[PDB]
Amino acid sequence: MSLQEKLLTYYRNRAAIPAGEQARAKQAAVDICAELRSFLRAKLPDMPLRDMYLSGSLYDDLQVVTADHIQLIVPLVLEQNLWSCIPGEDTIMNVPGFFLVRRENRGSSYWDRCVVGGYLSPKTVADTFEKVVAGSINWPAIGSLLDYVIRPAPPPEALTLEVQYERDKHLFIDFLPSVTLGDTVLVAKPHRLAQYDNLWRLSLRPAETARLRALDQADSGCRSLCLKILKAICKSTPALGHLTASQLTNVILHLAQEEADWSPDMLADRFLQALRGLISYLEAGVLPSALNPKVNLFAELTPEEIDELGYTLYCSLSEPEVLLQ
Ligand SMILES: Nc1ncnc2c1ncn2[C@@H]1O[C@H](COP(=O)(O)OP(=O)(O)O)[C@@H](O)[C@H]1O
Repeated sequence: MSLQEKLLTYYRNRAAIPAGEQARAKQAAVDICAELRSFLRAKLPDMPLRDMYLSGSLYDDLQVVTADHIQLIVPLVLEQNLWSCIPGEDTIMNVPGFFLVRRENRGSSYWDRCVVGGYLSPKTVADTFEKVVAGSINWPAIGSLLDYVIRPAPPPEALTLEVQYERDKHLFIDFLPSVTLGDTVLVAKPHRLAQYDNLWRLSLRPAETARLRALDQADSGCRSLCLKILKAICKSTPALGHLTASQLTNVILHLAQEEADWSPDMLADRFLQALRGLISYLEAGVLPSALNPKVNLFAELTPEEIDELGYTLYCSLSEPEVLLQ
């Protein structure tokens, strides 16, 4: 067996989600999203929100192995002249890709109630919606027309709803509060290290995945397929699960800037280059976002975690087949 064959087999038998399970899980999310729009509009009339919408690999057909999770973005409405955002590189935290949202001027904002010390706290905003999720046990049977049962998730996932749809099938939808100031999009997705957990996170995923799609659509290439394999590999072990979709996506994107030919027969070649690149970034302790180079996507990892990942992947260019096992 060529590495090529083993890669395609692994994708087919391990990475890929059955088209049925995949489409069905997506439709569950779509259905619930539409329901939560109507209901929460009446359940929280005072709260300045845009329409909520779905986001994540399940929505993008980049989810792997099993289809069980998706984000529901909750867009806060902010009066643009009552708030400004401060990029981390200009703060004392000095963390690019993470923002402060500072309260400004006069006026009143509904969201003043989540401001502490003159800043809109992502955690305080998150707590407003932990309340909403916990309150879901008071709601009527939403989606009961399409035989869905919505339940707050088992602790400690205080922002997650559990949706059971027939039968013994569950989809986990977490609320992801978001703010848009000018053209900067931020989400309350805590920095992995707690010190930075009250900084807002710059939303990079939509632009990352759009770039990935556009590149593959231009030439029917295999960038997405190679990515999905990596994502499923990194879901295989505890060690490798410290690697993220975003990190792997940007590994691919960087490699795409160097390699134009992503024909399906080049998959094994690209997979090794991807591993190679991944090892270099880990060696350097730096993986810059392809779309915003100022942002090091490895900056939520401790240097030891980074060294251990490097160790975990040390023999991968010469025993790659081992990752598929
Ligand atoms: N619009 C968005 N902006 C920023 N982050 C997002 C957005 N949608 C989802 N995310 C985040 O991206 C991560 C999931 O990325 P994803 O590609 O779904 O990886 P996986 O398939 O491994 O779950 C989650 O931590 C989630 O909070």
